[PDB]
Amino acid sequence: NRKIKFSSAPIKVFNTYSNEDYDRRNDEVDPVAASAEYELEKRVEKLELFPVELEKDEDGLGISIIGMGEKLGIFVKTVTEGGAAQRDGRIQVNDQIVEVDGISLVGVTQNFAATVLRNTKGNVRFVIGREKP
Amino acid sequence: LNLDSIIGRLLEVQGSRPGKNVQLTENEIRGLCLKSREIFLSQPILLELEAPLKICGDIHGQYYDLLRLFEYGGFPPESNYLFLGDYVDRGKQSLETICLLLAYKIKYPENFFLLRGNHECASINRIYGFYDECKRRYNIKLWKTFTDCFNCLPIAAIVDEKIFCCHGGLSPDLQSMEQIRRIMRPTDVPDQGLLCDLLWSDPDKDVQGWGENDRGVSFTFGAEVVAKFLHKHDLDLICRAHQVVEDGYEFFAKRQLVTLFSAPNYCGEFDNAGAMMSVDETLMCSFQILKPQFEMDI
Ligand SMILES: [Mn+2]
Ligand SMILES: [Mn+2]
Repeated sequence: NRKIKFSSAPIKVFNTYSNEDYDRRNDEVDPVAASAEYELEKRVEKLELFPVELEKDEDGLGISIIGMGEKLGIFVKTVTEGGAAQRDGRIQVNDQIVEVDGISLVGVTQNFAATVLRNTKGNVRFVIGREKP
Repeated sequence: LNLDSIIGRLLEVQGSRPGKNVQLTENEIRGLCLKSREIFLSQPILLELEAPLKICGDIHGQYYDLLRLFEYGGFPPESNYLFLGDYVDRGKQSLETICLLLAYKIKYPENFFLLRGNHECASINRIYGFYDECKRRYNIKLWKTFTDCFNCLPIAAIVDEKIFCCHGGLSPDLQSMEQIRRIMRPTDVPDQGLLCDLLWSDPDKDVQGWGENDRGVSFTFGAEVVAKFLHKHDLDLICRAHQVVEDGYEFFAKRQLVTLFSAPNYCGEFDNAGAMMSVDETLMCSFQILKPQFEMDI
């Protein structure tokens, strides 16, 4: 029934670089770190993203953030009444701060997110994510 | 396009010490992705190929091994080629590997073919190297571009209506080939289903029927499942990859299934050799072995 065949002739063994000539090892790969970042990135894809632009007042932006996982995400815990964020009305508790002035805060370190949020000025440009209905 | 220029630069490092990179421009790579993507969608998701042909397994960014693979097997179009996926991840030169393969596909669309491995998926290569390699040497936008190209790779190939080819293996959901052909592209690889199993499943001698896969995804299948599969569809061999075999090749269930792996000393942690499969006009099959939590007010 079979229409294929196989070869009984000897097998040809061509040579190839050794381990000394060709170092195929790669210790740079870090699946644990990448996976932590990727999980945060997955949640954002499922979120409703909208732009927001706030002008800083005397009190600042009137927002309190919390980090949630190392690789963290930035979420709003408090919107101070009378602050810029509340008076705008588009930012609510549990909103994720996906981007700030064009810099992504998804799966970042606390040190990175703090540096970015401390360097904001005046009219800050936000990308906000909210859970879809 | 610069296609001849791109290939020439990629082959210029043949005689150098392994590890030397070839840095193509962002636009050249994007061209290769957008044009190979166009070809992939113009060709069937289930390939119907005819001999002669040479079949190769995983590469995983071991670019110079791919060159020696081509050097001994004959650079295209001297020989027709079919790869079973896993071109990226775990190696230091995935970008060179996938660019050379995509270039040849554009140059020789009817004589050079690439199948989708489990590592040609965003959820996987985001973790095991390709995303990092794209971020370091280009931008992540280029990685998204590779994702759109990978999402259109063909899944399986049938050679001469008798040899069935795919990266992983069989699926318990696979009754007719029309289930494969109905798969629409571009598509991600789901965590479960037919497409998942074709890219992930493994043969296992110690399993009767189907069993859970130690990888945490898809299944394992025994020899009886192979024999019944070949009988039902009038095939005589299953050719696949996705597992390291010490001799570059390894048979399963007598001669009804073969596993190919073309990345010698896989990521520098194995001793294994690489191998390929040559099929002639008379469907003779032979083996060539390539042996060496926080808060803040704003
Ligand atoms: Mn694989
Ligand atoms: Mn693999």
